[PDB]
Amino acid sequence: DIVMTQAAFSNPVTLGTSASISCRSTKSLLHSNGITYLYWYLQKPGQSPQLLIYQMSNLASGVPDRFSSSGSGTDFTLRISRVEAEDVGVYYCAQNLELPPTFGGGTKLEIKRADAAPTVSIFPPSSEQLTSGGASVVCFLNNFYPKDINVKWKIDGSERQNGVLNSWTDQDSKDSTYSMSSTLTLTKDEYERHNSYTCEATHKTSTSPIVKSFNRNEC
Amino acid sequence: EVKLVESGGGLVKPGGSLKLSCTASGITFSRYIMSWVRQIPEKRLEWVASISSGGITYYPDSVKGRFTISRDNVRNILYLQMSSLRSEDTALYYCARGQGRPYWGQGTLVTVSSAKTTPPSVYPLAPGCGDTTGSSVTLGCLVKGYFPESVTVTWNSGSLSSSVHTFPALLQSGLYTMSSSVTVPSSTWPSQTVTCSVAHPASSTTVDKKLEP
Repeated sequence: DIVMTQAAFSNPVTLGTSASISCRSTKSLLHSNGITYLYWYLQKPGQSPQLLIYQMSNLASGVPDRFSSSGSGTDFTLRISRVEAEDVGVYYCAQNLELPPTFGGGTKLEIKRADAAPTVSIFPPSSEQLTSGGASVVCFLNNFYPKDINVKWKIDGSERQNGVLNSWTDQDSKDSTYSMSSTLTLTKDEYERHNSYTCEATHKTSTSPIVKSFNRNEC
Repeated sequence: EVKLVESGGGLVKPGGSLKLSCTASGITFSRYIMSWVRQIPEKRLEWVASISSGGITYYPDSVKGRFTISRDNVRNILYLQMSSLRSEDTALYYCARGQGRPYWGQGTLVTVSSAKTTPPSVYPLAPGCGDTTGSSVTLGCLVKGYFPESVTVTWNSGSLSSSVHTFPALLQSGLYTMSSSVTVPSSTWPSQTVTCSVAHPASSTTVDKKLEP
């Protein structure tokens, strides 16, 4: 088989500038008919894989010509001029010179942008959930940059680690920020023993954590 | 129009069989080398099978002797007969016309499991009671305790797309939980309503939740 190798990440680029993604084969992809059977596709966050370029030089339908591919021998580069926020995702090279086809490991395109503090929102358990005897307290830490962030939960001013589960998004296709959800799940009975539930976010944009709380007995 | 459409995916016990099928608008399978490929999380796409226009079949070692690729030239249907299924065969399966301008479908999920499908419970996420502040308000829906992936959450029938975050699901004790958030102007929420609609195709359920109600 032909092994197709790419780096998992490129260096982060600023909006409007050019990006490169490199791909290596073990073997030439140039056939005796003069055509190089290299193709590139993209998988964007939460979408299905999209063909970009095939036979080295042919753009797929819908693909803008700021995407180009060049190379020779074992070495190819996908160039994306004037990078846009929506370009973020994982770019794959592949070959269809031979059977079987073989695929690269993908390179994630990362965008560099201005720091942004998280927007923090906390939500009590729904009446519906409580009726079933569960109680999930949810916190969103939304649209922040850079990607590094810490979340802590406190119940009556005392840190809580048990029952907390966190999920993080990939880089946003619209504004190049990151978000996270943190959910504290308890039984209805545990929930109803405390009143203050607190989500606190610590991010480089401030020395002080952003704190949101609600009080179960306030209203 | 030109598209490939896979079907047949679902839950199947280890050791079982399952036949996938692929149909098309505008691609005549008999004319091309046709293939099946599969995608597992964070693993690279994996070729599964090919059949040439002349009917020569090809398989990698991972599936050879268990999977068989075949084609109905009259009805224009491509098949993958999966047999002796294994936990590691769990993946999104795509049919593909791999030569020329490559095409593939949307995919069909095959989950090799002893488990049964479980629909989600869907809970609204709205601010707690108290004084208001801010020109924007963030709302959500918690989609809890379902199996297998995936779910889709749609806000006011797609009318709020730009402002939405979809949080990747987490797996705990055999069940997934995910959430979705939307941010909207405070001038018009709660005065006007917002609804999340959650589809979980595996269990054939769609549930709508209104966010003040």
